[PDB]
Amino acid sequence: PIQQLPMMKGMGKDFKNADYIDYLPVNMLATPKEILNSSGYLRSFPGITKRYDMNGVSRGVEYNTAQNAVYRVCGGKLYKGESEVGDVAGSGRVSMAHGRTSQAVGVNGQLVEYRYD
Amino acid sequence: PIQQLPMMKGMGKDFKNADYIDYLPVNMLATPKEILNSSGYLRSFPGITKRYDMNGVSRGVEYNTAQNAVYRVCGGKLYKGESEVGDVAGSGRVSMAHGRTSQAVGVNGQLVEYRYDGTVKTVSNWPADSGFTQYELGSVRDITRLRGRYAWSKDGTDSWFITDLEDESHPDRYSAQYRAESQPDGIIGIGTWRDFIVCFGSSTIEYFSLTGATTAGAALYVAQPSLMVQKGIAGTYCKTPFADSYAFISHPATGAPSVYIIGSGQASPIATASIEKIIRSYTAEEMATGVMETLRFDSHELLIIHLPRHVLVYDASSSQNGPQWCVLKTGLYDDVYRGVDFMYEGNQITCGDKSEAVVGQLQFDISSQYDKQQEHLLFTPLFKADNARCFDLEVESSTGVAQYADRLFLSATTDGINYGREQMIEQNEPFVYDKRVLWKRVGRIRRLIGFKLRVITKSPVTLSGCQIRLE
Amino acid sequence: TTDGINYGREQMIEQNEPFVYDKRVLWKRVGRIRRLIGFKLRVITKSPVTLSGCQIRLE
Amino acid sequence: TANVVVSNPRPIFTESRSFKAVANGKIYIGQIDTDPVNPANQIPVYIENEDGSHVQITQPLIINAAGKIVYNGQLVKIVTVQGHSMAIYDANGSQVDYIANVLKYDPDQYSIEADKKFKY
Amino acid sequence: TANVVVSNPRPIFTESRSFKAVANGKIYIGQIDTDPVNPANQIPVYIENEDGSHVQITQPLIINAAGKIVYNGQLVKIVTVQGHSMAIYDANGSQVDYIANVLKYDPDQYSIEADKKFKY
Amino acid sequence: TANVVVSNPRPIFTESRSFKAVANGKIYIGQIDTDPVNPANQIPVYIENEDGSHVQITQPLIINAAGKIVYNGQLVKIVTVQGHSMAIYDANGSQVDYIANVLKYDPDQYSIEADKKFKY
Amino acid sequence: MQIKTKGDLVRAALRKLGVASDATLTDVEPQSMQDAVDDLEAMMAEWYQDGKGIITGYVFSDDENPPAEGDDHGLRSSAVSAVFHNLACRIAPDYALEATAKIIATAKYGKELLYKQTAISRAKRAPYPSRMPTGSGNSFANLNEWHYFPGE
Amino acid sequence: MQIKTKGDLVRAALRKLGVASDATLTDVEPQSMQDAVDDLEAMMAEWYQDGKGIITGYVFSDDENPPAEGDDHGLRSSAVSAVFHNLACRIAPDYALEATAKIIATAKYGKELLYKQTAISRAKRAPYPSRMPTGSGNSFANLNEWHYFPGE
Amino acid sequence: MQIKTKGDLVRAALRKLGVASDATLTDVEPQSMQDAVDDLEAMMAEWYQDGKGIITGYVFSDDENPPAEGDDHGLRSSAVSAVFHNLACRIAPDYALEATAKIIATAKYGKELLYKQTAISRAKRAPYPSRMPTGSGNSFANLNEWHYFPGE
Repeated sequence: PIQQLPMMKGMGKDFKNADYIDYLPVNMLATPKEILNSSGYLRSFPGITKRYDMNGVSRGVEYNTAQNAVYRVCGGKLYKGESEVGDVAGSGRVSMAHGRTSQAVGVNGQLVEYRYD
Repeated sequence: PIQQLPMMKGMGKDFKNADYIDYLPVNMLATPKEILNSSGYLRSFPGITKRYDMNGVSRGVEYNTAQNAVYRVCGGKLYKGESEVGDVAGSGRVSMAHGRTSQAVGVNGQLVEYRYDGTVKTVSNWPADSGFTQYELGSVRDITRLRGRYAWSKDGTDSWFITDLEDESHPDRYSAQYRAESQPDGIIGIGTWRDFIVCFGSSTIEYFSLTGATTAGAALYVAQPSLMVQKGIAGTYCKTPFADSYAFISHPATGAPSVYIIGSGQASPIATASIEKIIRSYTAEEMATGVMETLRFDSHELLIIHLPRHVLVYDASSSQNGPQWCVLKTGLYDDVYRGVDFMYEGNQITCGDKSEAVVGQLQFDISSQYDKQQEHLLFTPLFKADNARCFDLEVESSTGVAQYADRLFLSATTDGINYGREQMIEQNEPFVYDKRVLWKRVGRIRRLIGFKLRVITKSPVTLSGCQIRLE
Repeated sequence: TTDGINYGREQMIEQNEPFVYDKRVLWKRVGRIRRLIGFKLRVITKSPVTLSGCQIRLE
Repeated sequence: TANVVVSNPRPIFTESRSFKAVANGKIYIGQIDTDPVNPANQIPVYIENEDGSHVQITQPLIINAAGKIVYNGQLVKIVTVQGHSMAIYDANGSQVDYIANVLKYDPDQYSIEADKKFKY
Repeated sequence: TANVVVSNPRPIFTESRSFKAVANGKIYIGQIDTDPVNPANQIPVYIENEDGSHVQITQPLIINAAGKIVYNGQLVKIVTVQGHSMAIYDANGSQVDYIANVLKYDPDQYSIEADKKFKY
Repeated sequence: TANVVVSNPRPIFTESRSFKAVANGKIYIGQIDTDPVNPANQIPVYIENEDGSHVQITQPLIINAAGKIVYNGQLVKIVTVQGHSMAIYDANGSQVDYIANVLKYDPDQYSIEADKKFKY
Repeated sequence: MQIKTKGDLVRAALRKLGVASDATLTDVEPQSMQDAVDDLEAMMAEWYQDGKGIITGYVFSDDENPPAEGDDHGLRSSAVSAVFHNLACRIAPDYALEATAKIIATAKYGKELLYKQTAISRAKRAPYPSRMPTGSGNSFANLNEWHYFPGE
Repeated sequence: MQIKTKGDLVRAALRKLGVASDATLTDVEPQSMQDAVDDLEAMMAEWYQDGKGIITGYVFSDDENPPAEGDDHGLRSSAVSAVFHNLACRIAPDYALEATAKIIATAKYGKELLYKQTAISRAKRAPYPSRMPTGSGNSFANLNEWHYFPGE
Repeated sequence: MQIKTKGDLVRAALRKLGVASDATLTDVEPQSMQDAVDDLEAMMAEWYQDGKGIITGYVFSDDENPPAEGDDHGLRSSAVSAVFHNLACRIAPDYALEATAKIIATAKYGKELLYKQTAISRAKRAPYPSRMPTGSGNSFANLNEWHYFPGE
């Protein structure tokens, strides 16, 4: 007898309250696809390669559809793509939005708009 | 025991990252029909044979219903059917539209209208002598026609202008400009769905309908936000009217691009993971230059997408098990398909070209493109058959119409990447209608196996009922 | 593991190989299942891991 | 300094699975990634004689009992104008081999090549 | 002007002391003038499929009963960079051959320096 | 991602009409367009070592049972400064093969001519 | 015979099994062929019990010459069928196979036919015992005083 | 007879097996023809045990002739059916087939009829022993006589 | 031979079982190698009952030499097939497998053939009893006063 064991989600007990819990896969994504007698495989989450050098830990990201670019708030600066565009105060996660004339960042209880000019 | 091997859609491994990708039939279309123990076959794409010689490679095509004829822009000239009826500037793809009075072409940031009386006009502001408004007309990106009005899109500024009712060469007298404005930017494309002007930005699609307002200065279009689709298109020609709405290729502004179709206020993906990877292999450039179009014949409702290095055809009529994509190519070495801008006229499908100044007419009797033989492929999904010792690989091939007893290179792979020796088997022969294409002694499956079944012909290839004897 | 909490002895099996496209990741002799059984299947690597079709002969 | 190295120019043709010469087999060569048995896919073949006269011959190249090509019972050197796809059939008719892309360059007659490619 | 010689594809590797193929033999391909047995001195080796894609394979290539390279029992076409060293070993580890530079075996050694130093 | 098919560069000399090696055969190398069996027509031959060191060897080259040339019971590579003519005789003295010109030109004298006309 | 080497014998055995032949699209990797040649050598050595078994003319390969495949087996024209049918039967278990009934019957027939002539040769009668009189009707022996057979 | 070549014998065998015939729509593959010709040669050499087996008239090829198929087999008219039936039985397992009961029975009958005349020929009675008188009723006829049979 | 070590025997046995062979695209786990070598040692000591069983020339690995694998078995060329077939049968149960019919038949045949020559050698006849006269025909003995056979 041949038996197939599901691998997308394991099972076990929690040794604190003796409750049944689901063991979730670590760093693996399950792709549903009939390959061969399987109906789905599992692929490692794609890796990370260094691309740039920001100023600090990332505090926000947004996709500007006016300038057609990616704005990152990392450390104390603000980058449109790769090049610094402005300066951002504070040290926490910030809110981001953008419009026709300016990319606005909500930081330190202030709505600070950086225009493209 | 006998096992039937599907051929419409194979499996394989991509050695760039050792992933599981799909193998799509090349120059083959899956026709679903119960023939015999099959419920479907595969047929070669109709061949292209020369019809006309033109000034250059095609740049745009439309079916002028006002003149009930196919208008085509090949090179720098313009054609109403066959005869030249104008000249066009530039060299890139041009937009096309038409009305009762003229045939309009969007080119070089201009809306150039070739009237049927022989006068070439260009959309521009009303003269300052008028008591009429002056609008800030930028560069024209895409144009469309609706209710006897040309609607064109300003370049990259969210704004679109409609022409005047009784003077088509100028914007409206009092209210010609409109905006999407539920967005930061994007007027990438414009179309007309049923009576709604549909404005495709990046990360939004907006619908406008006639207000019926009569007073001077009142808006002649109102956005219907109940039908907004929250997804954009990658380029200006990345959308075409498919079933009852548009099919488009989404923009990088909303995640990884893929092929969608508008539902009713929502978009439903059509591309599978493999097509998604093929699209992801291109940058934002070489994706904004993609050209989508549609074709329809013998119930085949094909959506064709041309990219710089691929031509993907999605058959909507034969997608009962999931999306059915196939690859079209010219030559023996994955060179991009040469046909482009298909339009049905009279009782024939005529197509432009990409590399020569020719126009072909899509013959169904042959499969050769301008007297050049074509490579047809049909992959079988991998399966695990440890120690199987296969025998009697049979295919029911529709024979009879051919110029030479063309053969078929059959081969097998064991890892999904590299394929073994190729054996030539006669798959067809002139004026014989009972052939039994068959290879008696296939090998022994160690762990996995897959089959390739490549055909190079000047004649149609029709294959069905692939079967093996697995013992 | 026989209880789902504490896992047993770990065995190292080759799951990949450079430019080898046919590997057959397979362990021949698992033990006898007393009451329960679960498997861990951990990989530490610098390369993509693709796994499917976990099967086992139970007799 | 060394200028040339002694070597056997005559090619040999053996079976794909056993160390036996293909006796009385046939060779077809034509356009790359095609079927060379088709005269619509075939390309011309020229015997390069002892001086390099390049006399054209018919397509099916006959293999000796020794695994070498002959014409009129004499060993010949065969050249072609470009890379090709080759199909070798046994004496019975069984397809011994099929190679979609073959290209090895003629190593002799360099004088003419250099004369053309250099500037005097 | 036929400058391409019609020759034997799928080369044949034969025993050095007897006229028999090196069945189940090993070929190591490495950098010029260094031993390719060590994995540090090896260079990428590809196989050309029908579609033209080059897929890299593991270094010790297997020689079958006919003396030709095989991948999974199937004859393949192997390619690599222009200059390489070959070490052909037998089944039991015996050294069949060691070619330090394969380029130093072309019959026309003069053309190398000629085409390198004379102006075009 | 490659440009040269992996091949076996070492020459092997089989018989002309039947598939077998020239066991205990003779190779004679001489002046172009002449019979090299005459010591008057004979030219010199060097064993080009792996590092490139050249030693002079006597002309009649012995071919072992595997069809390969050996001097000290080991496979060797033979080179000549000029173009030559190659005659291969079997172990019964029959002429297996003859080539009057092996590169269809003489690289020695052509070197002087090329240095005197072609631009540097 | 076209089957002239140990590898030719192995190829014929595999073709009879249906595992691999010249027509198949998948072939056995040469380690499998080397294993089959080792099986053939072991079987032939077990048959030929150091000169007291089945005599065939088979030439056992020497380890100095490296490849066993490529060595001529030395069998007569009439032993090849028996040897390779028995080889197919013997190496069927490697591939999770069982040789078919016709192959087994042919293997039995071939082995028996192989031993037939050697059995006819080995069927010999021992000399007269040492205690057997020669007879007075032999004249020569009586006159030479050789009245009893030597024996042994 | 319309079957005068080894290829014709092989084609008849395949047609009987249902592998390659115009009764079906299959054509003969050259690989099948070559393998079946090799099998026929091996089977005939096994039968004809260098003169001490089944005598049929089959003509064994030589290495000098490149294509084995295309030569006359040399068999008499009454041996062809047995030859090709047994060939079909032998080469059936290559395609994972098993020759049907009619083919097996006809092969048995054909081989028996093949050896019938050889059996009648070989059923010979050995001469009288070396120690046997020829009788007194013989010498008077042949005044020379000998008193005892020679033997051997 | 190409089977010259205990590891060669074990690899041959596992290939026969279909556990670890290139035709299966698997390879030997070192634990399985150790277990099979231990099984081979126990089986061989059981066959060779300290000289009163089957004699094969097998060299038992002494304790001191650390890796028992890698040493020559010392068998003659005619015992290897029997040894590894019987080893495959012995070590099949570890994997909840069962050696197939051909493997079992070859194991039996090999064991019998292994003991054949020892049985022929041990079929000796006892000397005459101590109470048997030598007879007066043995004139030399009856003249040297040897009237009865010694015995024992």
